[PDB]
Amino acid sequence: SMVYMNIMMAFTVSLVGLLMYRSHLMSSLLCLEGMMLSLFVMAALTILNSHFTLASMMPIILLVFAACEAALGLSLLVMVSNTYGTDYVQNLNLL
Amino acid sequence: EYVVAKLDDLINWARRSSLWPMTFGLACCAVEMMHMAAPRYDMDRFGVVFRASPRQSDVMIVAGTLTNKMAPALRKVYDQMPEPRYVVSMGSCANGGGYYHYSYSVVRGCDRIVPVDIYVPGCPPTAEALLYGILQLQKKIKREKRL
Amino acid sequence: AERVAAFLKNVWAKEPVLVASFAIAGLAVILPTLSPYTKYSLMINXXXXXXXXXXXXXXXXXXXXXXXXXXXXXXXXXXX
Amino acid sequence: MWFEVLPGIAVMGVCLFIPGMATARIHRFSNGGKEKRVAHYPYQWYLMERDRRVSGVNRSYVSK
Amino acid sequence: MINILMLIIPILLAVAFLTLVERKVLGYMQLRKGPNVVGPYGLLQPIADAIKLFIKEPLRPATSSASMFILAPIMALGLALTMWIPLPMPYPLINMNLGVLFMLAMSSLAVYSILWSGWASNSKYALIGALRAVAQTISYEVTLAIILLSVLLMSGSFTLSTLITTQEQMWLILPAWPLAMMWFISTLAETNRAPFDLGPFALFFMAEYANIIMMNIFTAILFLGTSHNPHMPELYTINFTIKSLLLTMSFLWIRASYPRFRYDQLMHLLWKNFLPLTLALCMWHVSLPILTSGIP
Amino acid sequence: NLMLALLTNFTLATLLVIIAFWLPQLFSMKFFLVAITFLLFDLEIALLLPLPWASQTANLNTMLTMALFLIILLAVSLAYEWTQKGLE
Amino acid sequence: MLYIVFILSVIFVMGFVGFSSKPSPIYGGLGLIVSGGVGCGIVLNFGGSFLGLMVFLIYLGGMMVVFGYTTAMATEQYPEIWLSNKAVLGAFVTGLLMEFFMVYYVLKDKEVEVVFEFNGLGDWVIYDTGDSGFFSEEAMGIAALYSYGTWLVIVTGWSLLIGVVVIMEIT
Amino acid sequence: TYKYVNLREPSMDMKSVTDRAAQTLLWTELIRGLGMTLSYLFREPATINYPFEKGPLSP
Ligand SMILES: NC(=O)c1ccc[n+]([C@@H]2O[C@H](COP(=O)([O-])OP(=O)(O)OC[C@H]3O[C@@H](n4cnc5c(N)ncnc54)[C@H](OP(=O)(O)O)[C@@H]3O)[C@@H](O)[C@H]2O)c1
Ligand code: SF4
Repeated sequence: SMVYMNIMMAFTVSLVGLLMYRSHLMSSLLCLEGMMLSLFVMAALTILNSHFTLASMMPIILLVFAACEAALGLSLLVMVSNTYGTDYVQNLNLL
Repeated sequence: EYVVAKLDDLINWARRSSLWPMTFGLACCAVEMMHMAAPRYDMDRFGVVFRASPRQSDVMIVAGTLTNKMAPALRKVYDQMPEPRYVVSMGSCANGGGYYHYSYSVVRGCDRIVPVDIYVPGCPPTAEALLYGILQLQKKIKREKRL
Repeated sequence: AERVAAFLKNVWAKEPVLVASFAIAGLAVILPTLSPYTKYSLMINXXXXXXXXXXXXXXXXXXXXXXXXXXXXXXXXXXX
Repeated sequence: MWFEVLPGIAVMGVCLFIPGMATARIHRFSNGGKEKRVAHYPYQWYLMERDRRVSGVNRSYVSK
Repeated sequence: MINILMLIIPILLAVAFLTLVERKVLGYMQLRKGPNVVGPYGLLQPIADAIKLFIKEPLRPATSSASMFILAPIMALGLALTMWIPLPMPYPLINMNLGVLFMLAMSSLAVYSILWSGWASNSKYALIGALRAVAQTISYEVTLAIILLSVLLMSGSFTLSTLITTQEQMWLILPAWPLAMMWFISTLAETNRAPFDLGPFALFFMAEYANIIMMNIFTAILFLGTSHNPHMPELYTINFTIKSLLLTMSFLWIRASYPRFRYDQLMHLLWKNFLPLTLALCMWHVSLPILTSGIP
Repeated sequence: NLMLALLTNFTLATLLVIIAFWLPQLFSMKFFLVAITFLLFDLEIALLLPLPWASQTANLNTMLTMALFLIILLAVSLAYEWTQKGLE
Repeated sequence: MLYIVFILSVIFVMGFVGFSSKPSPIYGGLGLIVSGGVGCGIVLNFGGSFLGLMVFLIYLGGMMVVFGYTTAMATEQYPEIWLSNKAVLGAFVTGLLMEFFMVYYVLKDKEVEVVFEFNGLGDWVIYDTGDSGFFSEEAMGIAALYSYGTWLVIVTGWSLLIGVVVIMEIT
Repeated sequence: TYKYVNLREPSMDMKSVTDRAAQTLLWTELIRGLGMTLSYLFREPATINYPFEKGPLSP
């Protein structure tokens, strides 16, 4: 309506951030946190303004699962720095 | 005019209150330096704190004998020290090589490495005489930065 | 005993804190089922209203009266 | 002895004594009756709003 | 709104005047005399340390990376001072909707203070020891959340004001007997230098010793209380300070009496041994309001 | 105000830095496994956080079996930490 | 003075620009503290006592703190200035100008948008909530319960068992 | 001469095992170690301030 107009624009910036890569790999996982942060604001406001009571638990569950991908995918980042020197999107062997 | 002269003494009183020395265990002198901690003769929290640390300390006590191996080692400690720094050469070895002196390895004077402000002459520098070194340091701080 | 008496004193000797991790947490499951006191706590949780009570239209009803103190409905008065 | 330690404790019985008393004694000057109301949930928040409406104008908490 | 300044200035003095207590009470433990020359009983020394380090002592940075190193003490002092706001006391300054959730949040963000200091130094020599210091704080915050919940599940909501009212006749030390023992150890992990130890460097002292008083007060709310008395604020103010001071003595007791536990065996006391114990008591504290009626 | 209370602490904290700054003029991957387990346990804590504030209106018998269930699996995750964690 | 949430939403986007741009994981990591901490105010203003502080506990005091380790574990390269680098400054200036141009259109109420929805003003209508509930108030006032959603508790516990087992097996 | 430092299993069965486990489960001996410094705090310290008092010597 008015508040939603800015956070949807904030969502598109975080979306492009996932799709953009220059040397570093760490930015993607930082953008995954930001994407879930922008989704957290959008989910909360819809339930808070238009009352639900039962459905207000759903973003709390969403908060937990946001960290699950941002830890188990984050663990794979360290494994790249064990095989290679430092984490790079430029450094890949697969064809 | 009057406030300028009195405020200078207040900054000098801050160092007269507390002085943090470096705990150099490079001597038999260092065991007498541990007698400063021993309750019978204490400057502990009278001024001296045994926390030391290479950077936070204001005073560094060069305890006794220094070799040519420790000559570059003690010099880099002095550079890490803050600008208000006072160096006490506690012990006859620190003053100019009490023993040894004419030896190949021992550095003579300590001032060839690090400049000294207060000299303590004693081999086993008795804790009674060691109490002078800190009290004289507090007395020597009189006037700093006139203009 | 081969596992009851044998694997008890060894557990108290080697890694003694692990005895408490199974005993306290284990009894935490057993106690709320067998002891007759848990049924009382459930009743007071339901009796305490969160929102305002709704009024129903009276057309042949039993155990329902006015808002004034009278013998009607359940109304909890368990233990003082 | 303790006569050296106790002045170190007595100075802590003044400085840590301030935040407790300063928060309590301020309610005499700010409010009428030495009390600040706690919000928690909208039930108690609405009672604060209607009290100002019941002839108080600027005051939030006022008797009658 | 003047009371905020009446909760920073006397608090900064309390961290300053700790220097007397931290080596005189510690002094008599070690049979040595602490402060004596500087003041009548050394009362002039705590303020003398401030004139020494702030004004005259200059800076020599390793690299100074633009924003950092001159940002880490702001996070150190800022988070330590903001912890005073949600505190219940006789009366709290701007009481939060939920109390203890704000307390655990600002302590978990206080981990950054030792993180940014490790990034300030360019050398690899310092950061390995810096991450080890993070591990001392990060691990104990897992259990700190668990032992908090077990006290809350017994009585009261997250609000800190309700925790005073529930302790009317008897203290919470007696029902939470093994849990009270945990808060003596778990609080010492946050840079207290008793079970394990690692200009702007002087500002870290003003922040680290501030958390020591903070954990002493927070233990005296969760476990101590004695009386409330809303009509008499005089009786509560004196009685609260004595209870907090006795816990401050126990914090300096561990620093003098007991050696370091090793970093590896710090992860054998916790995780291996404490985490199975705390959760078993947490399992017990779930059943307690169900077995017998105990709901706020 | 919460905004006025928070900003006053930070602005006084910044001022203390300038005092010291302006006035005077003349490797090992074993640490990673500890850090990850912190995150995975705290999320189970996040699910077990509502307990004292949640159990007020809901039925106790339906909750009792589910409340303990999360703590049991939180111990099973620690049981996997006993089958060779490492030298740490 | 008039707006409360709208000012915080601008600072939210301001911190997010260092993600489409590439200012290294050190300065890029700093963005999540700025955008996160201000982002709590957007959540808190409409309500939610528990859910508003969960960002401070998990996203800020858990998520990014683990990310603090990985920056030192992999790709540290001694932190550098994010202004001297090519195309990084170009991505940053274009990132802000996509949002700051829309800020100028907020004045005189109506603003041009790519989406079909209009923005208008919405200052008093920004919250769009009445008093309604009083005792045990707010939908987020009792946000989480183990009852009703019994199935959700089992799978979340199952997924967190996977994480501990899997990551241990990789290394 | 021989003195022996090794205790050679202080715990045997039931009664001797539990008290050796109690000190490791909680603390006890740490609280007993706390009491050593506790009484040490009360007794008067032997301290000499140099500008006024003087230490012992010899002829
Ligand atoms: N690279 C260059 O800048 C350059 C180039 C070409 C030639 N030079 C020549 O090389 C010399 C460089 O010397 P400098 O500038 O390095 O010296 P400086 O740092 O100024 O040191 C001179 C010291 O003498 C003291 N002093 C001098 N005059 C004084 C007075 N009237 N009253 C009280 N104290 C006084 C000052 O003490 P207080 O501070 O306590 O008063 C000061 O510490 C110059 O003389 C210049 O002719 C230099
Ligand atoms: S002066 Fe005497 S006591 Fe000191 S180091 Fe030399 S030999 Fe040893």
